[PDB]
Amino acid sequence: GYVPKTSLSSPPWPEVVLPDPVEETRHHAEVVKKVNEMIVTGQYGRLFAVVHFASRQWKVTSEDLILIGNELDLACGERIRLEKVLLVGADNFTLLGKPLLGKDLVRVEATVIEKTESWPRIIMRFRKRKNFKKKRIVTTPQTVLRINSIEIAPCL
Amino acid sequence: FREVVETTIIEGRITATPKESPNPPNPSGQCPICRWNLKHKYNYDDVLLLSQFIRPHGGMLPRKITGLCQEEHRKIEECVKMAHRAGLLPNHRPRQLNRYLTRWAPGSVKPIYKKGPRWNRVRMPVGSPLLRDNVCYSRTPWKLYH
Amino acid sequence: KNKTVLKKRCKDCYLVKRRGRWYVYCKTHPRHKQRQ
Amino acid sequence: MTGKELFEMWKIINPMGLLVEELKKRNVSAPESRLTRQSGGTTALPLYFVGLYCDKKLIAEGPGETVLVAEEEAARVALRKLYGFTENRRPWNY
Amino acid sequence: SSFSRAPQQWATFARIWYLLDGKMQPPGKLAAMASIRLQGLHKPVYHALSDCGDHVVIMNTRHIAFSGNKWEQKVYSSHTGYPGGFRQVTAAQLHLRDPVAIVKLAIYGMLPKNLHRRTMMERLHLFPDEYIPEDILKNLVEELPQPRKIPKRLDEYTQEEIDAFPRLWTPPEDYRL
Amino acid sequence: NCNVELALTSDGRTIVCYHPSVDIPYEHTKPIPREEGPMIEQLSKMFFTTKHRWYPHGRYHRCRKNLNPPKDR
RNA sequence: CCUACUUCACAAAGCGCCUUCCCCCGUAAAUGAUAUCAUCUCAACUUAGAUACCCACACCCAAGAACAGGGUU
Ligand SMILES: [Zn+2]
Repeated sequence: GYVPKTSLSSPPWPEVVLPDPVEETRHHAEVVKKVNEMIVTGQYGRLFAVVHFASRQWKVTSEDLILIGNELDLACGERIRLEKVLLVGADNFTLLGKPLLGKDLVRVEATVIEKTESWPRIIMRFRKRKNFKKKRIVTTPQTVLRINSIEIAPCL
Repeated sequence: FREVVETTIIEGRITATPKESPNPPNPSGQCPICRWNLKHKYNYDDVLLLSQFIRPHGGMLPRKITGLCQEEHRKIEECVKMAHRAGLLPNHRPRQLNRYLTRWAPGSVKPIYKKGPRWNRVRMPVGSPLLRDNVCYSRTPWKLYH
Repeated sequence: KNKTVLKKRCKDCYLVKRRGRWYVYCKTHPRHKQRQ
Repeated sequence: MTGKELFEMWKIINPMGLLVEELKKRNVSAPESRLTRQSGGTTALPLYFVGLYCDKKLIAEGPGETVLVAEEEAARVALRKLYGFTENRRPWNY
Repeated sequence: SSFSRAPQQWATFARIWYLLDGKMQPPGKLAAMASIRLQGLHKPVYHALSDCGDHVVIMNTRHIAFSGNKWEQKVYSSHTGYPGGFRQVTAAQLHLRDPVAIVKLAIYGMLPKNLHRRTMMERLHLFPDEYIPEDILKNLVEELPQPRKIPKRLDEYTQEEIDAFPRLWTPPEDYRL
Repeated sequence: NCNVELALTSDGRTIVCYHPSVDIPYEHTKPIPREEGPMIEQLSKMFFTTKHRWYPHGRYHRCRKNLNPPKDR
């Protein structure tokens, strides 16, 4: 079983030993207590959050804009609570979920500002030597949201 | 070992034999490579394992004396060749371009003036294929031909 | 003489690998001399 | 003021003087400048990171094309930090 | 964070000088590290048009080590356009003439084959010795770790290392050597 | 580099990462110290680029360049 | 390149005169192991084994299609 130290005995990636679960749960309790005691006192600055809206995830900071390629059937200026938050970070901690953070923990709220068309997008097909040539113009519907609040609850 | 001291009087004197380290972790094997669990666990690099099996003028010891398997003797023989040509056993000289893993002898390879098409390329051999059985700590295996 | 497969034809003929080629060298009859 | 940096809004000249005075009010000694990082220093495109320190520990640091520019810009960074108007300040609670 | 616009941009994009010792190393692991750092592929700011590449200072490139019979079997071919100007030289002859050319040709091949390639090849400084000019030593920032772990010989082993390795076999007492 | 303190909350539906910002120690710091062709060679060797970047270009090419482009952020 | 000869004649030429500088590798050896002899060794090894050239208006020119180059003390 014992092997002398040659070139290829112990593989070149470093050997790390996993800590036992008892002191590691002690460690996790210490870390979660630190981070929650930061959150209860507001020891953070401003927050960002990766948020899985329409079909794709946005990295959202408060007070900003998000253009979404569909019409959301909401009157303009209307507040929305963007559920499916899936990372929330600050200057000194982050909280990522598996995959989603709970609704009891993070609230992200936005509005609907404007409900536009896009620019005309030309769809031309052409096949050569064959008199095949078609043209279409597609104006897609787009709605622009402004994200107001990223507020975080100290429920850990 | 014994030495032949000459001066005219010539004599043969046995002087100071080493001996094996006490406990082989897997005894009742055949070759000393088996008895210490090193069947597929060395390279050309390691010059202690290679340097134990070598005449003090760089040549390698016969099978019937050192007691190897045939396979591990050929492997250690090729590893000695590749450790000498890289410059890793400098004390074992018979009495400047830098290499390693040279399969073939340096002054006897004709250069590749026509590497072929891609479907029949002439490649540059690297290392030896007698070490094809080592441990693979990689997903992409040893490219033995370059 | 280039033989793609080397024979031997006396006692004294001996196969040696030099310069990447197998050769048959002989001393009594140097006519045996071959090359891969 | 959303997204406007402070010294886009409060235009000052001689920022190190304001910093040195502001540390005189907080009963803190004068800041020592220390060239933390640097690159390309003898070429046309340098990068000096200069840190402002107060008693063995740094209050701020900032980058720049020359040492004087990086120095005064670290002073501005620390001035943003002292007043509390950083780029990660808590956003306005509307 | 909390820099001004011009210094934040200047901190982000401005280029870094990387030393890279080339002793005992093959010219393609040197070329692979140096090609990545010349293009800018080690930055999360990387864009193709961004012109974000860094500076690379490869030293000791006389002591390169091709991994095998490459030193005799690798051929570098060029053709001065005159009829009969086809010149093939092995890596050894090319290395003896100009002892920088192998790493430079390796790096030149690695890089993408567009018009940025000769901008990039000017950020690269190759020196064949340990000697590097002083105006370049004052710019260096990081010395990149060598890509081939250099194995050491019998002479460089300590006494404790030799004592730790067991002797695997008993030789017979009556033996000549 | 990485020095972070990773944890789960007790149930195991979140992962909390604690990463403070580490400052540079004082000991790790230095004190502050207190023709046309040959033109293009001098500028090229100053800025480590090829000559072609500094050669001028036509009125037609200079006339497609946008001089009121959009800024952001 | 033009001192002669020759076509020729303030030049250009040959038919005339001058100068022209170093290596090729395939084999033959010695020491020598795997294989304690031996063996040239796709074993470690030891023999036979690039300088030159270049390089800060006008008028006439041995420079020249033009431009360029040279000279004008
Ligand atoms: Zn065995």
